[PDB]
Amino acid sequence: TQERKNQLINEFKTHESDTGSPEVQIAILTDSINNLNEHLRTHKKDHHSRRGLLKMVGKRRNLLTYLRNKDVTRYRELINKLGLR
Amino acid sequence: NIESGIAHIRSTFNNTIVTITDTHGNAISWSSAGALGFRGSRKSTPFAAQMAAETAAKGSIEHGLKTLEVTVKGPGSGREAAIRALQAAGLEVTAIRDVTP
Amino acid sequence: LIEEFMLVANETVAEHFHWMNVPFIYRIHEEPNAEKLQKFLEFVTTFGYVVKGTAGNIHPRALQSILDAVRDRPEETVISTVMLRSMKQAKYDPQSLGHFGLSTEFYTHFTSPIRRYPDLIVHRLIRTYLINGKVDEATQEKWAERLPDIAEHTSSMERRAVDAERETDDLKKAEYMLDKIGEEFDGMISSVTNFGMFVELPNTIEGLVHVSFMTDDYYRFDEQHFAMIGERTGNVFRIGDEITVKVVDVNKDERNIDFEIVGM
Amino acid sequence: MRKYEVMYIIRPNIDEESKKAVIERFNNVLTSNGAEITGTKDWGKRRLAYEINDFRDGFYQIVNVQSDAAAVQEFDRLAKISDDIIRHIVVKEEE
Amino acid sequence: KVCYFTSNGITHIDYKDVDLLKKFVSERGKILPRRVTGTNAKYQRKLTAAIKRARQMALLPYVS
RNA sequence: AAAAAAA
RNA sequence: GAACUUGAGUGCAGAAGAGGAGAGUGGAAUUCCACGUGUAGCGGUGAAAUGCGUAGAGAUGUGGAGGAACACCAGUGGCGAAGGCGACUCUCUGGUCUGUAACUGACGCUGAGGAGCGAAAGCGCGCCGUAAACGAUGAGUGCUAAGUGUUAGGGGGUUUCCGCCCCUUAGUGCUGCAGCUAACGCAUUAAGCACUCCGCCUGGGGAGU
Repeated sequence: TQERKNQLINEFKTHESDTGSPEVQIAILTDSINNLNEHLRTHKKDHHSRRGLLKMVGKRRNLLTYLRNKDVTRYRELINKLGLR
Repeated sequence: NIESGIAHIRSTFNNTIVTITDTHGNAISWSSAGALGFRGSRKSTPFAAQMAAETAAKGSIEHGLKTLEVTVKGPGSGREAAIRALQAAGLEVTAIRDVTP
Repeated sequence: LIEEFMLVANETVAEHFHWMNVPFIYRIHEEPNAEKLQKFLEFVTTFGYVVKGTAGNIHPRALQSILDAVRDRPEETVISTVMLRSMKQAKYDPQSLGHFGLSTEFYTHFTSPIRRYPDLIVHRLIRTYLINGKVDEATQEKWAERLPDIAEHTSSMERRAVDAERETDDLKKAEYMLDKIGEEFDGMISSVTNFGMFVELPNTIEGLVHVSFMTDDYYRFDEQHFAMIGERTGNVFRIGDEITVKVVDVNKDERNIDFEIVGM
Repeated sequence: MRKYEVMYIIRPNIDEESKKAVIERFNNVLTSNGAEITGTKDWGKRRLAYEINDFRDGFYQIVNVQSDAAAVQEFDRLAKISDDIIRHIVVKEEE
Repeated sequence: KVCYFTSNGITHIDYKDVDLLKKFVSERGKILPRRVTGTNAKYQRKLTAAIKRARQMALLPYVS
């Protein structure tokens, strides 16, 4: 939802007007992934949804990898707070 | 003795049956091109259609019908004449239906 | 506006002289031909309509109720055209037989005596009966003897006139289009005879399209469903369909215009 | 929550008292499950275009509501069960 | 041949307006094609949902 | 192929 | 190492869609049958035989096979990675397009292997999973005449909106330069001009053995 998205942005933004940071982006993606993993738990045979998921995960991973090479501190902070390995 | 009823015309390429029923689908009367003594080409024609249509219609007017809902099946040339024949017999036609699959 | 006034004037004059019960000329329109109308009532059942009337005794209102229903539909030009083919002509007559198309029992022509002889007669009958007060038996017997021959003659002269006016229209219509060769137009299928197809351009100009110019397929006329049915390609050309056409042969002398199937 | 437009047809062979009981029942169903009724029209006895459960007419009701799925889905559940409501349709309003 | 819905500033067709939709079906009930009503494709699709929603709640009939 | 009515 | 915004992505606003999985419901057919009425033919038709049936047929109405599909709309229209996807509603859910530039600041492209999806297959919901699974054309990007239609948006113009014209983005068609081609053709949806990466070919049989 948009209200959730609005919480997440405020929780994870690196300044006031920031929505374009990886922290933000990954946060949002992380939520969408968790919601959709839940969707697929019930609707296992929803293949076309699963394809969407796989791309989301990918988008995550590329942002994390991006973060990791830019700033390792930020990378650690972010994976801890979200709960990723 | 009933007033309102359905007339299920079956005009095929070979024959024209005409049943007339009540609203519950119980047969009041019927006639057909074959029961009209037409044979072969003649059973297909719209002449035999009107014959059967009126033969069963006049049978229905004895039981005291007035208004007919019509339903048509089959691709035959008889429906056109047969339906006019239900109006020409005296019985007023309301809803037409073509239930042809 | 002017139509309605002339109508009510004409009805009022006709009504007055009906109740006067003197010999008078009327403008009658009989009930439509019961055989042609029978085919029309069948034809409008193809579309699922029901007309509250018989082919012997149909009320004008019933035929208007179809014309209103079909307004803005694919069954508009088709029905209307087959309704005309079941209509008759109007004529003058000494008997008050009514005017089917105007749905009134009392009609005459009073309002154009410069250009119609039955209007000049009505004027004389008005001057005879109302102004001069001459409603004696000898005056009635004289007019009763003269009116049938005048009515039958004038009705024949009207039909001759209209046929001639149309003939000259169709003639100069070709004359207009002796330079339309090739030029494509978007004009509706106005009629479907077995010997071809007839396409009215928006400006009321019709032309022919035989199977000679139906080059793609061997089409066939379905009378019941007023249409052209092709089989080799599986085509359908009903009446009233908006289509394109090209002027090929405007032969003015016989008053021919020809089209070809550019498409639909 | 999100706007819906709940339209149903009560069978034509009931008294106006019994009718009001049905409307009140089903408006109670929605509000009980956390809906709020913005509107409640009544078209009255109309002729059906075709015959539903051997009835040629019926009492159209048209309730606007704002609710979560649970309210609408509960209405739907009971409107099926009920022999008074011969047909119904929930619809989302497109804002 | 104009789109009634665009022409008259209409944005939302309503399955409850029975006489509005009635201008866009045949007597049998068949939904009249775009080529004959001159509707815009956008609205033809809105129109068709509405007609079908109408049909479900017996406001309009089914075909022939 | 072509209805009223008008010109 | 620092800096940047045009590529890429997030916001924010709007848009369209038969995109997917659930779960209900609608009309219909279809027709196994049970039975309600009805009653003589039903027929096949070159039209007759061929069948057939009164022990009630055909036509006809409700239990009902309850398993399948969704007439009009419906468009070489739309959506999807492909195969595909068309009644209606709700639930859950995926992607795309337009606009603004508030943000990030190259986060990008391709992708052997691998994983998953994936026809009538073939065959016991499971595996199988090869497939005119051939618009006969890999993906990404930039550049290089035009004309015209259609789908979803945007900007503007007069004009009351509408309408009609102009410009524009994305998609989808038709026609058509330059160029390319053995020819046929392709032609801003390239089969042109370029760069990156993948897949693939190297005479026909024998042999997909």
